[PDB]
Amino acid sequence: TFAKIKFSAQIRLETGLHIGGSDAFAAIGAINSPVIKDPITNLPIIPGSSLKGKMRTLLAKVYNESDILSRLFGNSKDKRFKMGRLIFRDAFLSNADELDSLGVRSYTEVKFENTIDRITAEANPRQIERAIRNSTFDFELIYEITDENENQVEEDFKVIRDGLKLLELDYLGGSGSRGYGKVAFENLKATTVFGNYDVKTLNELLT
Amino acid sequence: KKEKIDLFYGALLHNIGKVIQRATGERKKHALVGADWFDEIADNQVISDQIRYHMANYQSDKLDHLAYITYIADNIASGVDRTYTNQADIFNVFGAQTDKRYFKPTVLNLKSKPNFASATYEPFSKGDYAAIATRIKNELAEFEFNQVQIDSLLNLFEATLSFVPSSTNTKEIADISLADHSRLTAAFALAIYDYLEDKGRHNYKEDLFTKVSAFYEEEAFLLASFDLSGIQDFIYNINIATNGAAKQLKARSLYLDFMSEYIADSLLDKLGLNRANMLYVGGGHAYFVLANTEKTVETLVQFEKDFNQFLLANFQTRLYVAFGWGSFAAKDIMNSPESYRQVYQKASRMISKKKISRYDYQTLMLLNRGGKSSERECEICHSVENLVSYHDQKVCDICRGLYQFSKEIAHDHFIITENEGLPIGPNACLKGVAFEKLSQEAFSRVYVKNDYKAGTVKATHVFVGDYQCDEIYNYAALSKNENGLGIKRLAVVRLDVDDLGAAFMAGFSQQGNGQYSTLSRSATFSRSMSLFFKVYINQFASDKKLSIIYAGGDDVFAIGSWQDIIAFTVELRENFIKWTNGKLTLSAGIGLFADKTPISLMAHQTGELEEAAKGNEKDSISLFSSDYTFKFDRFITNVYDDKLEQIRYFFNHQDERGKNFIYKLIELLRNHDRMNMARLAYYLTRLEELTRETDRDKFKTFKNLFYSWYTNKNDKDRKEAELALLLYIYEIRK
Amino acid sequence: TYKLYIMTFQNAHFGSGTLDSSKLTFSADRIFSALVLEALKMGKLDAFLAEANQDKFTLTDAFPFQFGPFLPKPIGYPKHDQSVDVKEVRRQAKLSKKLQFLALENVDDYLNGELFENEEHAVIDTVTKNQPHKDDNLYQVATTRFSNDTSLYVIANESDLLNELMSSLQYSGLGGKRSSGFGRFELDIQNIPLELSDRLTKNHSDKVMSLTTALPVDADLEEAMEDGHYLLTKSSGFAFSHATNENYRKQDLYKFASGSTFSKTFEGQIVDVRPLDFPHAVLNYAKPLFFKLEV
Ligand SMILES: Nc1ncnc2c1ncn2[C@@H]1O[C@H](COP(=O)(O)OP(=O)(O)NP(=O)(O)O)[C@@H](O)[C@H]1O
Ligand SMILES: Nc1ncnc2c1ncn2[C@@H]1O[C@H](COP(=O)(O)OP(=O)(O)NP(=O)(O)O)[C@@H](O)[C@H]1O
Ligand SMILES: [Mg+2]
Ligand SMILES: [Mg+2]
Ligand SMILES: [Zn+2]
Repeated sequence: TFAKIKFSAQIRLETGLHIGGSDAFAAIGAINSPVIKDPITNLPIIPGSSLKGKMRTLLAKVYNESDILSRLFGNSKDKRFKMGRLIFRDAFLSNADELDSLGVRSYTEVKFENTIDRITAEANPRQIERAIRNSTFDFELIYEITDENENQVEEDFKVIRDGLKLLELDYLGGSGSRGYGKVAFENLKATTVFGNYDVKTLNELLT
Repeated sequence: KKEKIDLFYGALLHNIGKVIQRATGERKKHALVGADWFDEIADNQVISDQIRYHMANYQSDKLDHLAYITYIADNIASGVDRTYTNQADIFNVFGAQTDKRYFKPTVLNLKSKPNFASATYEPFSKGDYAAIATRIKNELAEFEFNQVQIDSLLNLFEATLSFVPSSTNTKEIADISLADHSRLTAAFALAIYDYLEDKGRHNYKEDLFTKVSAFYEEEAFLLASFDLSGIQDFIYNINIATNGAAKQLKARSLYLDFMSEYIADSLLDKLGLNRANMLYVGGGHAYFVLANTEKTVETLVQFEKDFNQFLLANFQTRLYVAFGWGSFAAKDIMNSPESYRQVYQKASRMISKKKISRYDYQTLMLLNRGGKSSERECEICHSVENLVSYHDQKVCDICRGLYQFSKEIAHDHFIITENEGLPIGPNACLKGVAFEKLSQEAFSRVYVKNDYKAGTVKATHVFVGDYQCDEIYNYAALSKNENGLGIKRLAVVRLDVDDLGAAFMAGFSQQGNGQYSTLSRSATFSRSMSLFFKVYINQFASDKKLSIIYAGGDDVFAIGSWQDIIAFTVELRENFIKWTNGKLTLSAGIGLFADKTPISLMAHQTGELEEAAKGNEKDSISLFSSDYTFKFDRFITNVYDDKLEQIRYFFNHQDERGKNFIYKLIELLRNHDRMNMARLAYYLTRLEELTRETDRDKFKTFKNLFYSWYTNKNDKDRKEAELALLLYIYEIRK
Repeated sequence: TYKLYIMTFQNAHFGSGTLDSSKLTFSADRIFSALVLEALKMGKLDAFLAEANQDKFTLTDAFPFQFGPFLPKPIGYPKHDQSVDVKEVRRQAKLSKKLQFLALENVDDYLNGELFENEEHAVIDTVTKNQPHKDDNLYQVATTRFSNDTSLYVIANESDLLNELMSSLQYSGLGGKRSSGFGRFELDIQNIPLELSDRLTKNHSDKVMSLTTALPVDADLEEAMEDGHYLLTKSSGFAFSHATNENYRKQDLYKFASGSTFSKTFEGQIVDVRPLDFPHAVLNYAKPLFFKLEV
């Protein structure tokens, strides 16, 4: 049989995000490290590769000798495990219409910061563009229940879900050893789209 | 052949009495001064009797003879039907009307400063010829009249006769130089020889002298061209994480220029021709003058198929050369407006038709024939055949030859062998060679790069603009001063002369009434632009810490230290607008980059600034970012010389105000609502009464000068100040 | 020939032979390889290839969709017929090169000569990415970021054996890095205007315009080039497979691009570009749906 169940969630930023992009130009007063944005709407995005790589680098810390990361994220080698069953997606800032109701001028703050020499004791300033707190972003994560993997779907659900508690407990972004992380998932529901699969045995394991 | 030689030289060494007689002021006619001088150096009656009778006005019917071809080609190669004025500037008859400018007659050198025209050279310069003419009489004193040195005499003229007029006793034709008038005469005369020797005619006086309007309106020439397609994609095929930094880009944009040189060369000896018949060669484009006959057109088609088989053998539809030829009578001569460009465009239409319908049946069935179990590929160009492991990366035959050519790029001499280095044609490969290795190697044709001396190898003289002050990675570290002041960045500039094709085809059509729109004006214009962008850019990049990765056509792509990039481009344009009398705007994009950044990530962001400065209006420099986009006349005068020197002059003759004040001015300049005008008026008035009474009129004459342009309400005075303060902060960075 | 399948991407990566580069539209042998790699997961490949080797169905590569279907620039058109004012007609050919897509409301105003300032949909951006703490880890992905109203619309025969595959490509993605977020869309099957399906021929011996990357059968490939004005597009790449444990290339097919105008319509073929000694075929769809120009 064949199905594609997705994990809808609102992500929530309990501190900021700095997912960096391309370094364009210093421009003396301007921002040194700008956050990645959506070039049509000029709005802060989470690229899905950042979600995907950070979830993989947490789950790979949990599961070492692997065989289960390879089927859930892919592997260039090992012919069984190419395009491994999970298709992540960018995160599009659902509450653009709500944060301005909370009273704000932009969706990205500019955090000023510096670096102090140990001997000379002279500062070195910075402007880091973070996304603001409690921006809520869209999220879905297609898991494909294809024909072969039917006996092992639920042991690939205790790994997708266990990789989300880790993103709640690790930072999910850049420069996150200094704050800038703490991203909590909410309304983590698993619906089915294009398939005949019953998800009333999973949505209680999620919440 | 055997008597195409003497017709060539006699249609090239004629009007050489216009050097000796024009120098010593002798009363003998120029059709006899050099004609009798010619017997001093060598004994060849065949060329001499053409020089004795090339005018065909001293002796009408005295000399079958080949000076009829020489006289009709001398009429055609001029701008009309052809006494104390020098050579006019090319841009006197160009576009709108300005002052009449004139060249000082000089020779050329790689170290010579340029030869900028001026209106103060109206009288005739005679004493400057004794250095020129004796420079003729040395290397011509021992010379051989054959194919061995059929190309070395052309540089001997174009080094020395490039700023020498032709027939000063005239009214209109002045800016056609003698090294171009003789060149185009020798270019036409061989084509007339082919058109006449194919059609069986032998006696010339009844078709070339008394039947002037018979040949004058007989469609008897071809303007060929070609267009090496896919140059830009092949060159900027470099990406992030590439083994070669810019040697794989210098040596790649140089290699296609030798390929464009060699298509032009080897096309002319499949015919019977030589370098005179080529009007121009540049970035894959090269316009010719050939004969309108069937044995030439079939040679064109067969050579086009040969070179496209070569490009398919090892470039796989990334490069495609497309010929195209327009048949024309003597119609590049002042039905005057709609005759010249209307046949120059006839070849471009055939190119655009052949660029769009590339191959045929067999050569595309052989393409997608299948039959290849490839595991790996060349990670540069994604080709498959002939994979090696050059520095443990899987690369191909061409992209290992390019590293070998990058090790050989610094030489002056580049020879064509059959089995060594990069292939540039059918059984023809390129190799870079030292001078004293020519006896070790075994070649067929030799190119020498950036040389006006004739040398020993008797070579073909190419002129590729290049310069390297240091390696690329030092260009950030050399961005400091001797005191260490200066930000440690390196800049990249990309230039382009705006609307050059429009300034070449139409070009001269505004002055007169379509009477200056000849082939000679466009040929001298091509020599002017080629001379500038292939000779004088190395003069402009002399002291500076940069590297010209490409120069030619109308592009200058150059990496280097950012002080010596901004100074380079200000100097380049302030010499180019003297060179073109203020016609032909050029429009650059400079971008700053930190050290240790990849070169495609660098060059693409420079090229986006270049195209963001193409569309300002047309003529703009785009400093470092999409917003700092200034017209050059609004940049070099206002920003770089007026405001930046006023800011530097204020901020070095004091000690109280520092970089915190400059930073707070940059913020008030960048945000700038109407409220920051009041906040700036408060800030500068606070600091006026905080400075000491020694330096208070010094500060008052600075704040009444900064607040004045801040509140100017024209928007072309506040944006300039922000770029000036960015440059002053970048100058004094620790 | 039948109903056309608007697909709103909002994020994509479309090839161009590298990973630093990206097309605007996605070249219908890609959508055919997507349908085959989707029907392989379903176990529906046999009936799909049986459907896919018939005269019944077509495919057609993507085109932008702003409130109406768009067409390629007819390559070689307009032929000349106004040779004045060099200063601006030389400047316009730098801009009229980068148009490449026309609306149906004016595609016959193009063959008569019109300037057609290029609208701006889908800025093709680029971003540098990494793999932390590793050796060489700076690749650069060229995003194709659609302008919130533009979709892509393959044109096909509406069959449920294919509509299930197209409804599953909503969620499997369609593009370069599908697993990292790109290419995933929302499908919307709509009907065809009467000035488009009137012109979608396949057998009309007339001045015609190809609407997919096609490759003629060799009896028709002779004089497909005697009047055709085309590109070649070099459909190469590695053959995707779950039976290698390796990486082999396809057989490097050259196909006439979309917008290639012709006279005397031809017949395309499914060109097996399988590697040598390789278990399953690699199909590389080239059979064209056409477009009548002056009919
Ligand atoms: N050898 C070279 N090295 C560097 N830049 C070059 C070289 N040759 C040409 N160029 C540049 O490329 C420009 C022309 O680009 P290009 O678009 O390839 O013209 P083209 O020859 O007609 N190819 P195409 O656009 O496909 O028809 C010239 O104006 C130069 O600025
Ligand atoms: N001396 C020359 N004589 C004739 N053509 C030349 C000469 N130098 C370069 N060219 C060609 O002129 C063309 C101008 O190219 P390009 O600069 O892209 O167009 P343009 O006229 O400058 N319009 P723009 O790019 O907006 O400035 C190129 O094909 C060059 O190869
Ligand atoms: Mg230009
Ligand atoms: Mg240019
Ligand atoms: Zn290569």
